[PDB]
Amino acid sequence: AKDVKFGADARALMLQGVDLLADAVAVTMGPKGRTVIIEQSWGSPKVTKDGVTVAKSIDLKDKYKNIGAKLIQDVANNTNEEAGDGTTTATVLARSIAKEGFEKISKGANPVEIRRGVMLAVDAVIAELKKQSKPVTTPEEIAQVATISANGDKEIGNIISDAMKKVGRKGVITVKDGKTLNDELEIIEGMKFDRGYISPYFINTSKGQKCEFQDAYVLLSEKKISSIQSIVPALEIANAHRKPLVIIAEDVDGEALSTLVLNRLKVGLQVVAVKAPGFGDNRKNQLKDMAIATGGAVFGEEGLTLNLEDVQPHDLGKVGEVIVTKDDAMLLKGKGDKAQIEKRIQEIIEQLDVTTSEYEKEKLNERLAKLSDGVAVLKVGGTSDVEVNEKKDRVTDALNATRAAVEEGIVLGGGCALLRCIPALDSLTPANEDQKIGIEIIKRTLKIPAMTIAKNAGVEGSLIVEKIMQSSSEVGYDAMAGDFVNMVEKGIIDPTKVVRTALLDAAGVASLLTTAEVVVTEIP
Amino acid sequence: AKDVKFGADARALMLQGVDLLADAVAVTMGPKGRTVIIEQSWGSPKVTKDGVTVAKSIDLKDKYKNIGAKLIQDVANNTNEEAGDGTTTATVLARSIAKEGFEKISKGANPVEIRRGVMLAVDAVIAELKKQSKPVTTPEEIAQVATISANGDKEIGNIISDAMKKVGRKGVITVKDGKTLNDELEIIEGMKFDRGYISPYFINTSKGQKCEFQDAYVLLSEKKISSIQSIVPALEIANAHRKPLVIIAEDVDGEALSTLVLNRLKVGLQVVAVKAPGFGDNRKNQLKDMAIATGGAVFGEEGLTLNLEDVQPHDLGKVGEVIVTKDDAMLLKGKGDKAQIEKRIQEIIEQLDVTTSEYEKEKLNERLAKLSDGVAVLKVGGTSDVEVNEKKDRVTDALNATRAAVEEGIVLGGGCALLRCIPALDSLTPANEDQKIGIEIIKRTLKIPAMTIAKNAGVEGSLIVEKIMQSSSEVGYDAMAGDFVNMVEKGIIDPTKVVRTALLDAAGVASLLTTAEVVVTEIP
Amino acid sequence: AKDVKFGADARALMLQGVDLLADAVAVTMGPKGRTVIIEQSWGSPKVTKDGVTVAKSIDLKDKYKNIGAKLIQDVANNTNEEAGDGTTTATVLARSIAKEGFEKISKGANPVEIRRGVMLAVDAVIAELKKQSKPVTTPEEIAQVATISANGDKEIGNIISDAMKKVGRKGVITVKDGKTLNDELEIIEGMKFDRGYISPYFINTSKGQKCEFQDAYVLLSEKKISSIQSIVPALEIANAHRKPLVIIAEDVDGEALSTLVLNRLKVGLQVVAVKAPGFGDNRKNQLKDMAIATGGAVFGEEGLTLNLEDVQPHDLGKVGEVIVTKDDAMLLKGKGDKAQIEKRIQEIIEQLDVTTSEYEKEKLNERLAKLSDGVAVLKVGGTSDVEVNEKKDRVTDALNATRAAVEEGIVLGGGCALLRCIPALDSLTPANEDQKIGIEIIKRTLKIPAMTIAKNAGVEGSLIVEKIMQSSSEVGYDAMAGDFVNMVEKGIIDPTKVVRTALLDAAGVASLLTTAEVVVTEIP
Repeated sequence: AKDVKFGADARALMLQGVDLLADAVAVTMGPKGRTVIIEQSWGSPKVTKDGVTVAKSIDLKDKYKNIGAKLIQDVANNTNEEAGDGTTTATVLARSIAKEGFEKISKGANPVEIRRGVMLAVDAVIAELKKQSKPVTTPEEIAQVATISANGDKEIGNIISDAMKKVGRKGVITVKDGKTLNDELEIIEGMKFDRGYISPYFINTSKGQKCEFQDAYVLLSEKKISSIQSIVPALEIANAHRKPLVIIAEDVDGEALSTLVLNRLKVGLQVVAVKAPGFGDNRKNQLKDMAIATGGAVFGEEGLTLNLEDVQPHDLGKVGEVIVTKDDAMLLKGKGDKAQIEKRIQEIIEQLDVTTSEYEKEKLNERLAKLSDGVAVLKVGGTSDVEVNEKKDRVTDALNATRAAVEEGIVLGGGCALLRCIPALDSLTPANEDQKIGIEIIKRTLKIPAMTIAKNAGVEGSLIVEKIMQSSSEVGYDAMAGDFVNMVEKGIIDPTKVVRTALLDAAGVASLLTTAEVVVTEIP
Repeated sequence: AKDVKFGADARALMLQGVDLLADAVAVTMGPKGRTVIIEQSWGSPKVTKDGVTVAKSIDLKDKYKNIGAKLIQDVANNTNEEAGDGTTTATVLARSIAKEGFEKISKGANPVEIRRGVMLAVDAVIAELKKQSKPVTTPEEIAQVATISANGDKEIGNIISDAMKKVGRKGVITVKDGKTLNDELEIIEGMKFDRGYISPYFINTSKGQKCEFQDAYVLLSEKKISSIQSIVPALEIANAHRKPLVIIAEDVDGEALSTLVLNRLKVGLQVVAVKAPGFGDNRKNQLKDMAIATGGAVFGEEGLTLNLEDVQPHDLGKVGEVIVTKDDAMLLKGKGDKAQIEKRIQEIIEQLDVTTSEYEKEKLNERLAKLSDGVAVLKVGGTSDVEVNEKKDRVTDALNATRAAVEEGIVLGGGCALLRCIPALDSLTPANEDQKIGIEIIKRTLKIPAMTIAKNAGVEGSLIVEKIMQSSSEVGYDAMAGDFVNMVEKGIIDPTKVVRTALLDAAGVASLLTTAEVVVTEIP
Repeated sequence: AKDVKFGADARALMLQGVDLLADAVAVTMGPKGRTVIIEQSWGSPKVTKDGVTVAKSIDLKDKYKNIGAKLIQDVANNTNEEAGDGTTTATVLARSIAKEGFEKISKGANPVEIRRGVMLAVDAVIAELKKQSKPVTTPEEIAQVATISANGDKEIGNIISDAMKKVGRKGVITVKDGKTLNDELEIIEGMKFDRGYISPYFINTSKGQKCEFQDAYVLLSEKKISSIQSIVPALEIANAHRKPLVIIAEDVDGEALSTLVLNRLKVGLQVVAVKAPGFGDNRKNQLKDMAIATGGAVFGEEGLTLNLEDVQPHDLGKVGEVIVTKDDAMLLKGKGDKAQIEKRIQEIIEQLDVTTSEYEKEKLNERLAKLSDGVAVLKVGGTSDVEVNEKKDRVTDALNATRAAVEEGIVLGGGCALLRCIPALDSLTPANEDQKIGIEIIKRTLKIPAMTIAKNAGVEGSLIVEKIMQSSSEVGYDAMAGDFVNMVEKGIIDPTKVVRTALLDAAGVASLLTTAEVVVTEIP
């Protein structure tokens, strides 16, 4: 069956669901957040203080309150960019916008004009943030930001800055467990292509739901899986030789997905299937470049007429470690970078020298970097594995924060980045009264992050937000210290990218919640 | 589904659960505790008077009262250090702290400042205990403490003191069943590595959930299990030869865990898998030392390129008895201590003579002790097995208490160790009023252990705790005698380690119960 | 789940359960007891007048009333010593003590002091009984007691006395079915070792849950079962030859228990596994003596290096009949008492002649008796099997009563043995008022046995117990006759051992019921 609710009733039930979820995730705001205890099916309760886990583990009995809580949890789950606290701010802002918009709609207003006003002013506050963003360009600035994001550690900051300097800013830096007493940095010959899992069941490591094979071959074909019969002979090589296979192809269809998943689930396979690197003639060029660097040969459609049905291990590319995420992939070491990598780099340089268009030239530059630059492996050391594992987690978080900072900038932390945009953007001209109402809604919501951090660190946040407003453009409120200390000098900063993405996602989900007119639920 | 409670409601339900569990375990306090009858599924009821079993066997229907009772039972279960009455004191202190903190929070106070005050004063009382600890250094003192901890027996005390003197203080002493009319002490060539079970289903002995094999080989490899195919050929040697195998490797992954557990559960295997001794280059050095002492050869990654896939019984190390706990492991006898142990001890001595760093030097000293010192086997005799078994249990308890005393010290027993710290630590300066409230909470809780022992031995404990406060620093209250007898002279002492650990664990769990703001429960 | 009750509530529910069970068993007191009809699943109701069956067949719906009724039934079941009416008296005394102690605790008193007073005076009444016990030493006295215990029969008394005289007092006397018109006594060469079943499923005879094999070999090994593979080849001999095997070893582990039980349950095995005779070097010496007498050879660990894995029927000891109880075992006839029994008896005599210690000397004497003395088989005859079976039961009961009398003594019957101890033990000095209360409780309970027999034989027992108190030390109350006849002269006597054991067990179980403070029950 299907129960259909209309307008105000559906909007109220969804708002109640998001209210519950947003409160449960609001308790995790600020550097002084309070823990939340979530039960586990087997074992002791899990004590967490991060909004992502809360949002993922908050279920609702009602199907409308649940349609709202998953509508807020969907945004929390789409944050697979390892963003730092970009799911708590988004959820709190979304709940505030949705609640106030619904309240004002109930008092009489056009749900579409409200959304127009909200989006105008969200765009005006994303321009203000881009204006206020302080760039992070020099190695000294990069080191300072890395130290700030590494919980104050100086070794972590120095080792992140050195890795970035040596392998290029926004370069391919990967943290790995090390067997030494102290951290060390090394550079090896590999490349990361932007294509991850095809199904979530390929994971081979609990940590980060990642999939790793220390030494294995890769199957490069430019034709997507069309029949299961294609896969069967290839896996026979993986069984015959000790080194398993890694499948990188144009695409994978449902039949291949089911076959691989079912075979892995019981027999215990160690082979993965991932989509090819990019699209267009450039997708084929990069696939051939990967085969050339790895010593392989494309087994898809070609004039040479080489097929993957007939297994030929004379040309099976061995890469060593191969780490593939739900969104990324990496071939760390290259076999054949002795004969096939010099010729191909020279060929790419020659094609660049005959550049005809910017787009093709840019893709050629990308290929050249992919092939020549390699990747920097960051080894973290310690006295014991548990200490090493904790340090690895910390350095990975610091690296992600530093990369986010390097891509855009660093704005005042503690929720003041948004709070500083209120007074500067009173110049907007809403078209109708309802657009002005939406602008007012957004103006009021920008305070909520700072209000929540202070309600989680201090006793009252209204006075704190008033003081921050009346203070100088560089003064905020250090929740840890409890004093209005210079925000940027004291090293309380958040990447511009995180705040921008959180603000945009909250606006989008709140627009969905405020515009939705009909909800179709399955009766239980 | 998931029902989410917030703040006071969740805190009250968890407090009720811990109240129930803490009462049931409070009835077991003092040397005059009262028995508690717990039903059994099959057979007669079990009559026990120890807090550990009570805590393990106390289940709650409510899921919030249960989230609190398992939160208190989790601390009781993490006591796998054979601690004596370090689970009853911890539970009672935790319940007192949680109840009073919740009551004062309800009257209005900041849950975080209360925790800060509690932790400041718990740290001040752990410093006071370390100050008041009387060392246990000389063999005469060790013998006196052993006699006190052996229920007053002098033979047990003498045999424990002799074993400690002969095999080094905090040395490797293991009690075993003996086939003689009286106790005897012998020293043999073995070593205990600090790595126990990988899953709880490897147990082979009901007593202490331990796993023993009188004579078996050990499989030493420096590469953790990567495929099940590795295990299969190794077990074939165990089947072919009468002596089974013992697997000590870098680590064991889920696939190997499942394979071994399922094969053992039905076929009746007698092989164990345990993690390697330590981490770093030292982990490999100690693994090679174990192989050299046992006559084996490391089958993990090496330049020699020796693998465990090809079974080679010419180099299978036979150890004799092998006893592995959930947290420990022991290779009691060594085959090849005739040719491979002299060379290796000389090599370790030479490397020590060329010591470059303290950490490496300390690890070299540890290896030297492991190899040369051996272990002392303590045999307990008696007229019949049941008498021998009871004496073995008693001597094991006395040995554990003596080792705890030798590691730190011996403070007044009967709950007066903590009670003596109240008057001496009124000098703390809490930062806010709430921190003073927390200090007062801790000041009041320190009495509760002595109050409970007297409520379990006498009629009222308030007057007893007042008298102990007003009496001299050496006078307490002997619950057995019912007179304020000199505590230390009358042999009522508790290890400093036990009181310290109980006090720290109670503070931690009470902090969890007082800070927890949200509880996520699965609806039934 | 687990529902936990505390103090008075749990004590009241358990007291109600024991009240029900103790009434149902109280109706079976005295020689004039009244029958109780208990339903059977299939067939006609069973009409019984013995407390043991009542107690075993009394189940309670409540889980607390049941925790008390099984707490009283546990003592009734632990009476596997074939004690005569030592389960009815124990139950009635336990109920009286528990009820009065609980009532006085409710009025305000320390449950521990009450127990101390109860135990002091129970010890004072066990000393008084040992003082009043009249010895049974001469053959005439033994015959008189046997006639009294055989329901007055003189043939039974004479045949029991003759067997005891010929095979030594407390000697190995076993009653067996005979194929003659009248009873006959014979002496054969066998020995009974004090080790019975390892699991209750080895029973092969409904009567007395005993297990018998008329002619079978015995497997003697000094190493307990370590693997199932050990058992398999041994049973193959039992299958090949018509005579089955009997397994006597150091011990049997769970795997062997399960294997043997499951194989027996379906295939219909006729082999038993029993623990070895005693412990220590004496356990091995007696096992070797058994092998030498039976013609066997120990197959456990030895310098000869003889194992039981290789079946060798040249040295399989044949014993003839082999009767093993849950607590006892017997090898009635010996093959090889022609060559291996003279040498071994001479060896034991020589070792005795070189006696060095009393304990070793006593064990040598025990071995000498075991080997030389043999056992006396008591054959009971009759016209038909049913008559023979009834006479066998009667003579077995008389023999057990006579042995109990010979071990300690014979005190006045009809419940006056305890009743005579009240006036003589008013001299105790309880330490506190509560200890005096406990002494009063015990003083009042000692009447309850005589009070119950008279309430089961006469109309009122208060006047009867008053008259017995005011009468002479030899006068009691014959319930059958209904006259205050000389108790000892009229042949109304009970063994001192039975009264002592009943009094001790009742005190212990009542102490458990009065001290228990917490009860943990599984919710249904």
